[PDB]
Amino acid sequence: SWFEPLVEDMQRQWAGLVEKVQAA
Repeated sequence: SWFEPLVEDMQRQWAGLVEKVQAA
């Protein structure tokens, strides 16, 4: 329900993490 916009900021930093792990 909530955290509508908080998710998007989570995408900024956490998506950078997603690339690091995918590669190894």
